Amino acid sequence: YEHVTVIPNTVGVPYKTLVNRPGYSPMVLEMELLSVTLEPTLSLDYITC
Amino acid sequence: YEHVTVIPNTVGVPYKTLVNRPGYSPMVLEMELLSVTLEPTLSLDYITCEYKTVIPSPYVKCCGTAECKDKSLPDYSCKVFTGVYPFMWGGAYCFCDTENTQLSEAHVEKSESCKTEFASAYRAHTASASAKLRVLYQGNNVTVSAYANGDHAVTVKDAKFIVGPMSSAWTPFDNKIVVYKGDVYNMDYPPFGAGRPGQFGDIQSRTPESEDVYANTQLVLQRPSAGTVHVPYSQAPSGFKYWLKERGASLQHTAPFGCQIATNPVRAMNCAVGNMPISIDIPDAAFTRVVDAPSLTDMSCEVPACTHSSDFGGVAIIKYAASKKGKCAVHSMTNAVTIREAEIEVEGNSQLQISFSTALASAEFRVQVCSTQVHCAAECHPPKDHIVNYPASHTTLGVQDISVTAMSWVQKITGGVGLVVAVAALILIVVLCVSFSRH
Repeated sequence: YEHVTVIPNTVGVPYKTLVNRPGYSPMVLEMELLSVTLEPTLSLDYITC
Repeated sequence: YEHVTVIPNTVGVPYKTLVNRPGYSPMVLEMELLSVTLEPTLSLDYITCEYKTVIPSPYVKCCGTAECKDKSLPDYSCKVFTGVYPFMWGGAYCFCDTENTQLSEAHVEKSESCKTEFASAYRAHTASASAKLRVLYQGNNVTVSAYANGDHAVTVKDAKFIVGPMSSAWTPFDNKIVVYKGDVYNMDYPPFGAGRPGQFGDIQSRTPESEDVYANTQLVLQRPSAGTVHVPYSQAPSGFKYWLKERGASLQHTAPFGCQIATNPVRAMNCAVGNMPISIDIPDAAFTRVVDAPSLTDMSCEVPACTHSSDFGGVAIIKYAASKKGKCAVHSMTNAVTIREAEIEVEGNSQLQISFSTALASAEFRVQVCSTQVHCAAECHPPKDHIVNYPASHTTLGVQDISVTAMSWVQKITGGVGLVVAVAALILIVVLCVSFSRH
C-alpha cells in the first residue's frame, strides 16, 4: 500500500504523517531527516601551488 | 417440511436461504453447487481414421494384353498400360520391347492404427443433468450428489433433497459432435457414405472394428515411368491427417458460459447458464420451537468499515440483549448485501460480529437474528485491486436504484426545480382564477 507525503527539508525536526487507509486503524509514521547531503559532481581543471 | 428455493447455476458461489417455518424459530441453509454436469446422449454415426492404400505387385504380361476384372474393394481402381518394357536388376523382364502390358490395381483399407488413432462422429440428442452440492445443515457440512432432473430424491442426515431441472436447457454441444481423445468439436461432419477426398470423412467406417469401409480418396493410377516396374498413382492425402493439423480449438477452450469439457464419457461442466430450483424436505427434529431459542432485544447494528470488494469487504458489530444461551440463525433481508455467517452462538447482554459483502456505495441493510430485525447503514470505500481471481459473492446491482446516501443533491435539484415549477403553476392558477372571475 503506497503512501506519499512532502516533509520540509529541515534536519533533526521530527514530522508526523498519517496513513489513513480504509478498513484498518490509521497508522502514524514519524520521520526525521538525520542528514541531507548535496555532493556536487566535480571536474578538476588545475592545481596551483 | 418441504422448503423450496432457486439458486443461480453458478458453481463455487455459496448461497444463503431462509427456512421461515410458521410458529418455529427461523432456520438458515448455506448451499453451494460444487459441480454441475451436462452429459449428452451419444449415437455414433461413424469412425474416421488414416487410410492405407494397398497395392499388390503389378502384373506385367509379357508379349500380350492383360485385362481388368472389377471387384468390390473399398476404392478399387485398376488400369492396363500397353507398350511397357521393364528392367529388373539383371535384365529385361520380357522377351520383346513391345506388345507387353502392365495390369496395375489398387484399393484402400483402414490402417491397423484405426483401433487407436480415430475420431468418432456422434449425434448428441439431449443431455441428462447431474449436480453435486454442499449444504450447511444443523451447523455442519454435508455433500449431496443427485441427477438434476427434478426427480431422483437423495436422502442424507434425515433430510430429503430434490434438485433441478434448470431454467435453461442450453448445452455447449451442437446436434453433431466429433471427438478425438481429450477434445470435442461442434463439427457438421459429412453424411456416412458421402464424404469427400482430402477432408474429414474421406474414409469412414461404422465402428473402429467394423469390417466395412467407405472410401472416396480419388485414387487414380498413372502410366509407369519407362524401364521401371513401379505403380505410381495420384490420390488426395488422408483427410484425417489433414484434419489433425487444422482442427482449431476444442470446445474445452471455445465454449460459452465458462464451461469445462471432458471426454470419457463426454460432459460439459460448470456452465454459468440460467438457475436451478432446489427443494429440501427437512424433518421436524431439525427445527426448534420459537420460545426455546434465544430471544433478542435492544439490538443495535454498527459498521466499523465497508468496502464493496467481492470478498466480504465489510464487517458489522451487532450489540444485543438475549434471554438465554444457545445457537441462533442470522440472515440478511436486503438482496444487495450477503452475510457470510449462517448462525452464531448468543448469550446475555453482549455483541456479535458478522462479515458481509455488497456492491453498494452506501450499504443500508436490514439484518435478522431469530425473528429480531435490526437496521444499519454504512459508507463504503471502493477497493484498490482493479481485478480479482474469484467471482462476486454479492448479488448484482440494479444500477439506477440503491444509489448513495449523499446523492441527496438529486433531492436538492428535484425539490428546488419542483418548487420553481410549483410557484409558476400557482401564479398561473391565481391569475387565471382572477381573470376568469372578471368574466
